[PDB]
Amino acid sequence: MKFATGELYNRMFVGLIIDDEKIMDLQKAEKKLFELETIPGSLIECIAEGDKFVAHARQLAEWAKKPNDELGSFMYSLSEVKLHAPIPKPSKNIICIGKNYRDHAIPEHPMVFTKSPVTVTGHGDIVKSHEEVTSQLDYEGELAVVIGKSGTRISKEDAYDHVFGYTIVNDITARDLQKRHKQFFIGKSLDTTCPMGPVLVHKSSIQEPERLKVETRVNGELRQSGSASDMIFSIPELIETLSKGMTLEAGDIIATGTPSGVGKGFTPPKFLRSGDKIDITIDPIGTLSNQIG
Amino acid sequence: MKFATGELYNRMFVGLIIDDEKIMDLQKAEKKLFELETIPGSLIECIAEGDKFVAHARQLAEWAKKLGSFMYSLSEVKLHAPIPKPSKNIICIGKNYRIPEHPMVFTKSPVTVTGHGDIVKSHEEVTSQLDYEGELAVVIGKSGTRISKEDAYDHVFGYTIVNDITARDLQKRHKQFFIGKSLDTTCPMGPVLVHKSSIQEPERLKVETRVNGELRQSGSASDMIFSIPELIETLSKGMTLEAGDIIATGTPSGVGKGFTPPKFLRSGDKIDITIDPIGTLSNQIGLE
Ligand SMILES: [Mn+2]
Ligand SMILES: [Mn+2]
Repeated sequence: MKFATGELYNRMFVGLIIDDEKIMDLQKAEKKLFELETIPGSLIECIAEGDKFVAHARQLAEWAKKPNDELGSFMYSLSEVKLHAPIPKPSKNIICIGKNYRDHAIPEHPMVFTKSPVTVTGHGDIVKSHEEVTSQLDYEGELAVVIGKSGTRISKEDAYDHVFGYTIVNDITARDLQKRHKQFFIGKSLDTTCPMGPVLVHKSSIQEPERLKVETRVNGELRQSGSASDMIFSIPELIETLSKGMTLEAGDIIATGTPSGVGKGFTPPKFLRSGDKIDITIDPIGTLSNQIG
Repeated sequence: MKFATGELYNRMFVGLIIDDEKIMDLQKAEKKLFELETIPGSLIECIAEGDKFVAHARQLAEWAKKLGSFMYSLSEVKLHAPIPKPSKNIICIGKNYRIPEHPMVFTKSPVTVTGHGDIVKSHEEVTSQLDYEGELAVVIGKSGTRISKEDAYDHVFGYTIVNDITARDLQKRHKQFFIGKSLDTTCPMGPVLVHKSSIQEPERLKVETRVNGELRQSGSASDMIFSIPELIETLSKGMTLEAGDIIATGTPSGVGKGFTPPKFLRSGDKIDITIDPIGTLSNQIGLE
């Protein structure tokens, strides 16, 4: 159950990855197979429909396995399709956790800040180097959770009820602008500094998110490697705290923090330069790859 | 030129305050006077249309030559926040009155946003250190990046009032201000959005806050450490500002945390923030 926002011949569509060489255009698939048009035009709208959207999508996928002559019109090879961020335009800033792995800091309450929606970009998209502004761009591979069901004062016990699914984020950061403005917003909210994707995997496919593992490579070289079980604050705890006096809405994105291995962490620090390739891998979400322009 | 989001007979509409007891429903006024329907349903969408929307609005207002129908008494209309649902978090400046060399910048979630006359939740189980902050807010009317200070005002639509209500304990607890700044209903905004053509000298704007009638805050925009053009310049240095983006430009001294015994907000407290000629933003703290 891997959802995505794809683009093909100047149409943007909500897709479902089938086997990982094919993407189904859900609106067009619904139209041929069920002669219905109910599936909305964006993944955030779909997320708001909840479990029934996903059930509908499961059924479309199984009906697409049964033979018919018009596959080419709603089933496309991934090679031919540009993947945008699963949610190209969040309705609010991405909620980011700071220092949530033990050796990254090297915290009794979560440190929480945000990235502007203007940061959001997709798999394969160029990240601006922003050579005026900063010479301390840094990578941060993270597990992102997407809220699927609005709520406030959500307890830990039912936190996963409010989760839709998981994606990858690269929380790219200007380290000098962080220090300069004290609060992290400006250094966290440069244009194109939030690669997201390549897909949004529904939680029904990830029964054990504690066993999720994030891995970051820079120009092929492994930099980060952490496990979600090592998080200081678990996903349920973050949801409990975040929602204590605030409403979490369908489509809200929480970046749950980066492990150690960031560029600032090294003596000589390793900041990003033009041409650098960043690949972040979390199975079974896949790999989020971006290049510095 | 005072724009507003009003509610009447269960419908939300983009309005234009006429005298200051009447509000014109722009969509319905367009429909009667020109028999056209082009004006979008929200003020943020209207802002994105730019100068042409404002010109259109001027013309509708003068074409009040004899009303039903599309002209209503303010008495009859609920005023929401000019922009009920921002497309991103409200950009907030930290200490900008009184000594930083660079602006301290953070955000409030859109879920904070509420209107004139709306109840702010006390959030008694989360905090007992709710505090008020009266501020001048500037609304971007034309997107841009690397905006210079010289043409900063070209990217400004207009001005409103914000009350940047803050939980002071949650601020300290989470270091970064997001949590303590983004409790539900803690961003009263309005009562109107005055177009810049009606202000044009925002340096002379004066903010005043009263709590249960008692004057607490009183600052002038000329005393701001970082002026509006400078904030726009630095915010947009590597980042795109979009039409509809709201910048809260900081509060003067007089906040509740500032007093020995500190004065935090409790159930029943009335907060009135006045900036002429935008008017008065009034809210009450709700029950437990
Ligand atoms: Mn991070
Ligand atoms: Mn403030």
